[PDB]
Amino acid sequence: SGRLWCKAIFAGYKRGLRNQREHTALLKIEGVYARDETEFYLGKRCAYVYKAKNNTVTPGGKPNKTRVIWGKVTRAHGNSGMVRAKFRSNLPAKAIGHRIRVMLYPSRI
Amino acid sequence: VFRRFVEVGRVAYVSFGPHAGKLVAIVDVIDQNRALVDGPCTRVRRQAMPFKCMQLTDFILKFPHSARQKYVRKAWEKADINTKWAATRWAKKIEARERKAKMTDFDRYKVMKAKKMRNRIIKNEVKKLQRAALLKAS
Amino acid sequence: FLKQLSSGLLLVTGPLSLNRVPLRRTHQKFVIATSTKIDISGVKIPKHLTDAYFKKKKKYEITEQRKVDQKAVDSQILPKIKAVPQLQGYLRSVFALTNGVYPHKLVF
Amino acid sequence: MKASGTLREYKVVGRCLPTPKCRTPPLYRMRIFAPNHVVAKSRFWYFVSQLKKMKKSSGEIVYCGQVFEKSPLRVKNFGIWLRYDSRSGTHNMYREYRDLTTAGAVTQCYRDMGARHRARAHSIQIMKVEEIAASKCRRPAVKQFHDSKIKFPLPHRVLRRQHKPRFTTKRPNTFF
Amino acid sequence: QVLVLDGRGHLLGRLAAIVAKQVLLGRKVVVVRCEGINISGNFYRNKLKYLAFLRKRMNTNPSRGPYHFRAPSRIFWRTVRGMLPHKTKRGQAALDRLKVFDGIPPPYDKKKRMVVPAALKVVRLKPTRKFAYLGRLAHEVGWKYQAVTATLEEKRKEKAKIHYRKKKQLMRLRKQAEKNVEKKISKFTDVLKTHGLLV
RNA sequence: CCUCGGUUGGCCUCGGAUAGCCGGUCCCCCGCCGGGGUCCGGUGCGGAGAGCCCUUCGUCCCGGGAAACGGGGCGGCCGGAAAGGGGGCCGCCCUCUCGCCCGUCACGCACCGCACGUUCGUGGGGAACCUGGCGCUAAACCAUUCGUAGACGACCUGCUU
RNA sequence: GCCUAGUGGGCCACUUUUGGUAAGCAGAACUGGCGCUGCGGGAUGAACCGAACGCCGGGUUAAGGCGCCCGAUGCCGACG
RNA sequence: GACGGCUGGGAAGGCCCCGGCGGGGAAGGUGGCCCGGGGGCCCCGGGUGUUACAGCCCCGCCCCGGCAGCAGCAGCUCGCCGAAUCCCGGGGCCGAGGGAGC
Ligand SMILES: [Mg+2]
Ligand SMILES: [Mg+2]
Ligand SMILES: [Mg+2]
Ligand SMILES: [Mg+2]
Ligand SMILES: [Mg+2]
Ligand SMILES: [Mg+2]
Ligand SMILES: [Mg+2]
Ligand SMILES: [Mg+2]
Ligand SMILES: [Mg+2]
Repeated sequence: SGRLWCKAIFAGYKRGLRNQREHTALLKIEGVYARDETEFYLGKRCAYVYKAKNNTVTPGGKPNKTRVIWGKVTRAHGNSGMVRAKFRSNLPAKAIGHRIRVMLYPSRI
Repeated sequence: VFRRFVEVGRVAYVSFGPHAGKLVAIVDVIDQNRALVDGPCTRVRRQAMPFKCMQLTDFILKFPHSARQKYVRKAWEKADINTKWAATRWAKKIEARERKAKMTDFDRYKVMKAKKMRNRIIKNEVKKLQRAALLKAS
Repeated sequence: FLKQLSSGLLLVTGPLSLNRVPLRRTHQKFVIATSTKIDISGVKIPKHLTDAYFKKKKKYEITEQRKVDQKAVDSQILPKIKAVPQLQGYLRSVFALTNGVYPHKLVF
Repeated sequence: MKASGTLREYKVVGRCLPTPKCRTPPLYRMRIFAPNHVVAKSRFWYFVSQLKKMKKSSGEIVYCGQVFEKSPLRVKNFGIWLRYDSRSGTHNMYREYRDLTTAGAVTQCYRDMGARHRARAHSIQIMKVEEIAASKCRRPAVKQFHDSKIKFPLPHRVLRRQHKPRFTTKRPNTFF
Repeated sequence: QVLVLDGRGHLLGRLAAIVAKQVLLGRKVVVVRCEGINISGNFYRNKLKYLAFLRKRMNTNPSRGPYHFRAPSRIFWRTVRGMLPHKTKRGQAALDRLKVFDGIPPPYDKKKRMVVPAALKVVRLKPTRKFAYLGRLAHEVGWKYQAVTATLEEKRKEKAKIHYRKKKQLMRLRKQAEKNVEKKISKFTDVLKTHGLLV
């Protein structure tokens, strides 16, 4: 009945200064501001949910406009709780700053 | 007006570092920003500890500025700081933070239901007192 | 949770009189294991409640056998639930994330 | 030397290689404050090559061991006699410190010289470090802690953990 | 959804760095009371810094040259813009997520304002170092609405005191209500005390 | 019906000081309940943003607790301009004793392990058809003219008491 | 061992070094570079620092860095 | 998570003046005593001085005194390690090859 995903922000690609590697995304999870707190989320699955114009099929449902790039968390990034995630398709750069749902179910506990 | 002074015998509360959550006795000061401390009853070895990580408490032991750990423990167990520290509101609002940290999901559900009641029972009598003020202000 | 099945799937029921969750399989990597527990040592799980029993067959109706097995496990596990207070309502509730409540901070 | 981390004091004992002229050479002991024993042995060969006509090739080191403090729980005053090169000239100094370890005192001296005089560890030579009693100290920043009933507050407690919420409602208290 | 920050007592660049990072991470930010922002250094030093800013103009067409805004809101806005990559679409959207104000306007005066301790003057400056006021600097360089902002701010503060006195009356009524009903809430207070939500 | 998409509970608010604060209090001293001296507590802020509020699987029986002064809803008064209050309150001819907690009692698509679920959402924008009421029946520009104006546009003027 | 193209304008830097007041000047020695060569870093950049390159995935580094632009200290970093 | 080696065959430290019996010492001088003033006997100043109504430092063995323990149960007072070293768990990436025979 309620929300089951953590909120994260597509902060950008894995990058140096002048070379960005689009295949790896940098997530900022709400509530994670240290690298010690990142250990829960490593390996968890992450979803970029977005709507488009033409309908696509929904698993266990009728076709609607929502579309998903699936991914999962690979490792932490830096001391301040930012995280590296890898998605099936590289995330569109229009999603930078926008929301990624971090699911709870590669459960380890 | 300062009340907490770094002096020989003040119990300090260690905020961070490896001995956080514990109580030390300030045995001597070394320089501007470091003191030889010693916790002989809270399991802290006698060591240099910076001032920025200790938080001063309202408890002052009396021992000399070079007396050893056993005289420090004599003063500590004569003043019974293990129970007087626990009797303060400081340690109670430390352990309340610990209990809210150790809350389980069933604990959070029971807290949610009990608070759900307590807020409504207070909230009806708050408005009852409010209109008992307006009906008696005229 | 009651018993691990032979394929590693978790045989489970939070009772149909509380959850509308029947005798059913779940997966351990897709469930969260909270540290609240009921002693089910005296609970006779039927021996035929296996993965061959729980496998999808091929327009779905509960069979009479599946109707009576849920009763045969509920009539035993429910007095153990109702002997610890507020757990029936706890199971009736669902888990949800709200503002400020973070999963790396919440201990279950 | 790059004065990395807490220094350690080493007793380094060395000698020449025994020639047919000198069948057993005299043995020289030096206290070296160094990050580790490799740097300690290198500074030993620096100082012995400066004092005697002895090189690493013509000599050997028979001992190199870390010398632990006999009272690391006791607050002591330390007198350090210093030789260093500025940008113009070389100066003798004497400085005073307060610590529990003489290695902590020497590394405090090295960072203090780097602060006050912009002098790096390669230009600084320790000559003598001695634990001095409190009556024989010459520096008032050390001597002001020579009080039995010493008493000071911590006046303006700056908020560390500046990013624990990063966005709080309540402005902080700095009085405690 | 909006991060509303009281600009009083903050340092300009520290607050602007944190605000720039938040509007890049996609959070709408409203910084109210921008005349209360402090700048480190003495006032004459800061005044001549903005006077050196004013001396810069396009020599052939100053109407095309650099726009020296005088309001403290727009000066803080310009610092965040200089901290943002404003010549790209992500930068322009980041800037458009940010609102800046002088005083505390009617959308945000009935709202709680956040404070950033990592940007505060009392935390980030030694108490003996001299600071400056953005409102005074702004007024002395050409902002005209300092006095009327001050009058509207005291008009807002005198109503905020009314709201505060009523809130205190409600909370003392809350405390009398707890001591009234402490017989029929005692079996529910113990739950909140054993799980550490009260004492 | 298209289309634009983001989002997935709210915080409805002292002023501020930081070598100091916060809340109560009268036996006081001043003011139009507001302020200060006195006293009492609190202060690693628990009259805590390390916070607060809400907290939802739903329905059926019967019991206890809490409520009864309550819950839901038509006629009046206060409250707002810096970018204006959708709130509190007065009664009404209505209805219920349900809502919240602890229990008794069973029920429901139990869809047979699986993903975009769950909101803000009668969202914004766009056209269109229904379907009832209250209404309202205009200017701009050209053309003509003027010369306070003018390269041309533009500008300033007039054209049925 | 034969045949053999291109080249026979060079330039820069540590150290040595001649003329010149000096020069992003003119002239030598040694070695390494640039030319012939992208890449990380020095904001920018023929030559500096790191390092030389098939097309990719994971990991790790060098030199540089880690308020925000802009990846990285959002360490309750140390001493001045 | 557990084990072990080495060192000054760790240094310090812990317990039994609370190690025993002696001998001294001085100060960042404790009791006392004297002076001075600040309160309702107490506290803070200044002086004297050697244990007393705190402590510190230097047969110390009266079998390295006797015990714990030992590079120390935090998940920190200071190391170098591992033939004197092993167990357990988690996250990520990948599955090249395709007649090995018995
Ligand atoms: Mg030349
Ligand atoms: Mg030339
Ligand atoms: Mg060429
Ligand atoms: Mg080549
Ligand atoms: Mg190259
Ligand atoms: Mg440069
Ligand atoms: Mg080089
Ligand atoms: Mg790679
Ligand atoms: Mg940089």
